[PDB]
Amino acid sequence: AGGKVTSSTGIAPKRYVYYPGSEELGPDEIRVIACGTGMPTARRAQAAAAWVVELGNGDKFIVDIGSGSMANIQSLMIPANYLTKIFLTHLHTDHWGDLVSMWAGGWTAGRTDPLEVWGPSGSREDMGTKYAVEHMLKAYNWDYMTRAVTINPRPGDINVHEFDYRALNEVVYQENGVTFRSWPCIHAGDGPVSFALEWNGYKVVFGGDTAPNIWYPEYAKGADLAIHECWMTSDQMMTKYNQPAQLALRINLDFHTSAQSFGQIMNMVQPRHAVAYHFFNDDDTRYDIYTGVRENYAGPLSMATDMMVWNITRDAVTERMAVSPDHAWDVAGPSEDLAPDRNRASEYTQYILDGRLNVDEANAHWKQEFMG
Amino acid sequence: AGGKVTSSTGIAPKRYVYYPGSEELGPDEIRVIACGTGMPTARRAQAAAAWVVELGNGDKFIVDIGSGSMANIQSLMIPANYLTKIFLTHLHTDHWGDLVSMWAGGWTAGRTDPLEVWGPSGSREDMGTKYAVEHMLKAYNWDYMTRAVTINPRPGDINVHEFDYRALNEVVYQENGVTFRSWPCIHAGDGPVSFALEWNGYKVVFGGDTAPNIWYPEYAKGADLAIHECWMTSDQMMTKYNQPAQLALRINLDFHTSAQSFGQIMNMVQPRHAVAYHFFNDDDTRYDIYTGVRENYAGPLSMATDMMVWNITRDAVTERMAVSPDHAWDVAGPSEDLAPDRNRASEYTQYILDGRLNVDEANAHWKQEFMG
Amino acid sequence: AGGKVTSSTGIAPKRYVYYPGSEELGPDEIRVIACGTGMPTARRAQAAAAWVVELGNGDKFIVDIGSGSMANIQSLMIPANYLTKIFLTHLHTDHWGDLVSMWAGGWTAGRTDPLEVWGPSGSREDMGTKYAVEHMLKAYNWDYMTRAVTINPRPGDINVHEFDYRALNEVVYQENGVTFRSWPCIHAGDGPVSFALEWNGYKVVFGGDTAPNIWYPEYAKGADLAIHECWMTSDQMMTKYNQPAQLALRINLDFHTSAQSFGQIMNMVQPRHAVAYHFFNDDDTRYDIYTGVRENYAGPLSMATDMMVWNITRDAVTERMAVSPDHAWDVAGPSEDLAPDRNRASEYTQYILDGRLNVDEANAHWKQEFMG
Amino acid sequence: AGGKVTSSTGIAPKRYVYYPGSEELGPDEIRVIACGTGMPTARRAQAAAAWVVELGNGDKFIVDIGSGSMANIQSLMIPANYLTKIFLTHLHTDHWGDLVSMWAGGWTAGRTDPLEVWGPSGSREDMGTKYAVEHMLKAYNWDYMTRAVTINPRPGDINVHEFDYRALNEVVYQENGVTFRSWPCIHAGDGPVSFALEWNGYKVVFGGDTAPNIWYPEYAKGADLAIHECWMTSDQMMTKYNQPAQLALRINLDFHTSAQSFGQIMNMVQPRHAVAYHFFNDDDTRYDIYTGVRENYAGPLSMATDMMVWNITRDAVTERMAVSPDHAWDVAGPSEDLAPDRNRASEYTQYILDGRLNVDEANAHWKQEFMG
Ligand SMILES: [Zn+2]
Ligand SMILES: [Zn+2]
Ligand SMILES: [Zn+2]
Ligand SMILES: [Zn+2]
Ligand SMILES: [Zn+2]
Ligand SMILES: [Zn+2]
Ligand SMILES: [Zn+2]
Ligand SMILES: [Zn+2]
Repeated sequence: AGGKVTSSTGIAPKRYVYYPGSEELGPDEIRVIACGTGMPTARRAQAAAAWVVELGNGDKFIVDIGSGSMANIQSLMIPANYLTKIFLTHLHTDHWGDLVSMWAGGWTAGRTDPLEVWGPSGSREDMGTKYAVEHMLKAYNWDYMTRAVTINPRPGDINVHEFDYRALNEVVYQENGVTFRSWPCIHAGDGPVSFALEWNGYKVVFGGDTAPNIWYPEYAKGADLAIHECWMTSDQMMTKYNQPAQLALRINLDFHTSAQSFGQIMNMVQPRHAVAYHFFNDDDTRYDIYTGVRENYAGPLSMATDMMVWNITRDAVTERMAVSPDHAWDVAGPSEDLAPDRNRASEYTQYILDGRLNVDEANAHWKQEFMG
Repeated sequence: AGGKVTSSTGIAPKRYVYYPGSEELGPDEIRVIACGTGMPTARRAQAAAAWVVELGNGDKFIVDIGSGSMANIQSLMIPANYLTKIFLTHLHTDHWGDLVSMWAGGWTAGRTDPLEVWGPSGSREDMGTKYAVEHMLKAYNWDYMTRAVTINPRPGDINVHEFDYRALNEVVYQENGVTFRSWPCIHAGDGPVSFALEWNGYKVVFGGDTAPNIWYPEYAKGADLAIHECWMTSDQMMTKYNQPAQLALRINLDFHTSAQSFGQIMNMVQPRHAVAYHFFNDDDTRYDIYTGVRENYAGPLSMATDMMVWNITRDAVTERMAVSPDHAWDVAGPSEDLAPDRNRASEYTQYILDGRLNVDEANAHWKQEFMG
Repeated sequence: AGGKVTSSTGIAPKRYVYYPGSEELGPDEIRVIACGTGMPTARRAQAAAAWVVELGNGDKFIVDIGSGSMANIQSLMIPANYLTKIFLTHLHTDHWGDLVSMWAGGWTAGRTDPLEVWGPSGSREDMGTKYAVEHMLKAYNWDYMTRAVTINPRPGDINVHEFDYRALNEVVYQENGVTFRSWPCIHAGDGPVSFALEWNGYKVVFGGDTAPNIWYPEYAKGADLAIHECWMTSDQMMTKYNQPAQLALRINLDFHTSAQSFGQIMNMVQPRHAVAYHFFNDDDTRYDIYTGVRENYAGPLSMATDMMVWNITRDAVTERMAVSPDHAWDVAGPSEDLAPDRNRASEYTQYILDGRLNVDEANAHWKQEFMG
Repeated sequence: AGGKVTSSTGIAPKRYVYYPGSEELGPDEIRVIACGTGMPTARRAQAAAAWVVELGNGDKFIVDIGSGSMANIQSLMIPANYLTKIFLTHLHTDHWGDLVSMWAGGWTAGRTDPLEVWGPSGSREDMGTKYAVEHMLKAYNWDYMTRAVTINPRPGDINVHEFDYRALNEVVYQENGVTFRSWPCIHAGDGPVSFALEWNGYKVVFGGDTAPNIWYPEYAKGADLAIHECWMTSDQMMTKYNQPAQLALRINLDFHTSAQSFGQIMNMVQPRHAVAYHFFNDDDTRYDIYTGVRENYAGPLSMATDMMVWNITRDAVTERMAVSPDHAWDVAGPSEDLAPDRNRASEYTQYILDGRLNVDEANAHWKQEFMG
């Protein structure tokens, strides 16, 4: 498996797994990594929805950042200043839960620009991304104010770009030859959308969560890589969540897209490669779901799980697994100093500061040796 | 290792590893489970700070619920109805970022009561826990309002019991034989605290985070299990983060509790069992840290890592590892069918519901089999 | 998922995963664990062929013991003395490579009786199991003679029971109500067999390796669990091993059991549950293999991987995953240590023993402590 | 951690973890990878002893290849043809058990030269390496003869280079500027040795198994990297193995090198870097072991676990962890395909070949698509 090794001290070429940080991206390539593929129920094996998209022009995007995903994203050895741009298909906790962790973690880890978030309005102010993000920041104001005492705060801001959820395949981002468009989904209530990213001839479709709708088939047409929700079977709804037969049946018809519906939709879309996700990918779930999709779609397919990666070039769409460090550490980028802000009041009172215990004796040993 | 196996078809007794869900609790026993031991920087091997405490009387508590920790908590096979009470030492994202995830995932998973959260206050309203949780609930307002359309809102509420962060060893909860007391910490700004849980003649202390202070050695005195921050060394600060010397030296004296200070602190407390946590536990960091500690403390000592477990009994404090499923699933409890509040208006508009794709034909085949 | 949890302090019942050591086996139940499911090529995710069978009368067998399987087998927390009987289907390294590690490690793990091994003859003496095992013992002469000086050597014998490979469904074992029959396979050269195991109404078939043959369909009919080889596709052969199309094609017609053949065979067998094994079980191989099998067979099917477990009952064959410890240990049994025979030659010379380093000093301190 | 990333589309330099196959080895550099560090008891976390050594001139060696190590070795993505040279410290199963798996597996994976094995003599013929490997090949004669029908048999040979175990730091290998030397150990009986590899001013010492002895401290002196056995504590011996107090005490005195002894030894040796191995490396064992060593040794130290890697250069010896695929595959090297031999009698008799099942019908669908 992999490319043929040509030399003893050389590098293994065309490696059968993706090792994050070890492969150059070419000018006419896209790399998409599934950093979370699962549910609102947590599990170590699948974080919640998150995709990282790296373009050969050097731009990098996050689409969705669900609870748990930060640990996958941080294992990619991408410096935090390259991952400042985040798109949210909707405001379920399992699609934006780890935004806080990107915001706060990315900032101790040396981001120097503000985060930029694109996401959808709702049917009124208090159901859209602008309201959501603004209150999150208040939610974590203790965290914000104490951190800002010691680190310039400009990177701790979040610039939100709220776009109209109702719009039909309209542009919501356009920069440096890259376009994002959105269109709506039908999912729990008004707000959710799907994105399409266009760049240098490629189209990548990030479906989000949805019951089957008429817009995705139209606007995802011809994607190089098309991602869509694909639910666990009604038989698995009974075994796993002990649901009555009637409610089990409805889930795969009213509330969610079934594997059979996914098959029809990808049959319509005709992409170079489809990707089913948002189901628990276990040894006793995955096969029936595959078979349901194959009822109606015959083309290249990926059954998504965490750390799956696609390389999109002219000639091919290649699925591999990424093998990344469990004991991850932040990795530094080329960015430099921002001089801390002198105009920040301490959030300590003298009362607390008087509580300090004397520990000079116990530390004098290591403290002495270290000062060489 | 473990108890002598005596039967061919029986059950291995007193197992060398803890299998969650497999052992009964007994009326004089406490079980403490580290569900996160890490840093604000995320990592598959270490979720951020979380602790689960199950008591002999059937009571359960989460102390801290940092980002990523839910996946570990979920692998315990404890029904969502039994973990409704959560205690926060401080408002840093790595000590309550997964609250939203408990709140949202638990509610979907049939939790029937509201979550209950105790946390400190700050030097003013916008720096304390009641303000944080209030704005957290607004942050996830879309999620709340849409889920509340098909599920009774009562489990979606969160009752916040704020307490004065300045109080010295005062009682903050008192129920069913169980007491918690708080005292202050010295950590980034006013607000952060430690807890001591007292029950049935047991005392268990949760340090949260702090620089060494005079309050912990006093009020933690003779704990069965005492938990305190223990930071990485200054040589490791220079190697892992590329800190210059002066700054690395100070991280361990002014901002954080060094291993040498932790030992001193535990030499004072004289507990049954001491736990160091809040450092990246790796094959190249851990040993120098345990050796800084032993300089000043020689009692029993745990170097915590995720899914480590302590059994408190009269005879001993026993450390084991937990071996849980990575492919976790929610596990049902006793609690009943609490019905939808049918007055709740839908959150869809007709403009969205109007885009449903027709998928009758595609689903006809499996619809028919499942019905018959 | 799993069974309804009924008390805070008690035990979760009918658990969705099998924790080895934590469940009783009932007088009318079979438990089959896959301890290896892989190939002649090694891999942490899949050891080579090995099967553990625990019967409700308290009998235990290993059918095959391929290279790498001991780590999985030793995670079952089964005492070494319960695992003395071993059936080999054939003599490829991936089916008996770990015999020696059972022999040696098991002996130090406690085993007190001889290992006992059943396996087939070949077309001449030097192609059979007696020759094989006897020469393996000579290969490890040094380890055996040196270990025997210190102990009674009885547990280091291996008694081999060779049976004719040509025989059609004849009994090779019959003890305590358990029967085993064998019949032939077509696989590399004369000698490999498949086993049927019968006890208390149940029938479990261990197919081993084989190109498709007339004996399996006949003698495997009506098995509770039928295990058979099921190969990787010809596309995957060209993709992963760079086979030119012609050779890739015949790999699936001449030499191995194709997925479609597997389906045809299990079609004729009509087991309660069929098991496919012996392929690399990766996110990018298993779907085309499953689909191959479903062309021709629609009864219950398992796609094996390591640590899969089947519980067999009158009412059901249930598939679970086992969750067992990676940091496994020797677990002590009832078996009691027997008296040696003061009559074996030492294997040291004095030239060697006169090289001992004087370490008295460096060991004095911890010595002093330990004599408490 | 790691080098600073300089570009969006570029490769992370000096990565904080080692991804096998991804790094060029410099002309004046050695890379040593621990592919097993455990015991004769099997465990997923710790294969039995195995070291892979890669030199900057393109030469590679395996020192020990114990049970279970092959899965780790195979994850390194080195073509079988580059790892034909194997050095055995001694003839315990946990040091050469997986030799049969290198032999068979690498042959079916396009190794085209014979394996070359160096190992010690014993006090008489039947306690040496030559005898041992001769009988290992006979033990697996069914596998050997059936394979040589279809694959050229040359690479199925093992040339054994036996050397005198008694020799005191004498060359046993010399080639292309690379020297291995051996000296005796005291372990179980006469035969075991330790090795030193010398090349290009570097010295790496592979301890093997031994009670403390006068030879290692003298001949390992000034090693760039030195490896020695470091046994579990006597207390851990009573907890984990239930050894009575006196038995547990002599184990660390007469039979093994205690951690305190390790430390004295390394204090004499003064290696640029020391490495302890051959203990179960667990959260509840490692710490006291490390404390043991530091009683007497203060220099750089690693506590070996599986997939740890050392880079040795002129400036530094760096420890890192290797992160490699669990789902491993053979990778092909540059070599010339070896044509078989037709003068090889089949190992099939017609009696078995007459048993083939016809499967043209079940296979006709996929057959047709695949041929076009
Ligand atoms: Zn959603
Ligand atoms: Zn979702
Ligand atoms: Zn904090
Ligand atoms: Zn913290
Ligand atoms: Zn075979
Ligand atoms: Zn095989
Ligand atoms: Zn040995
Ligand atoms: Zn050994």
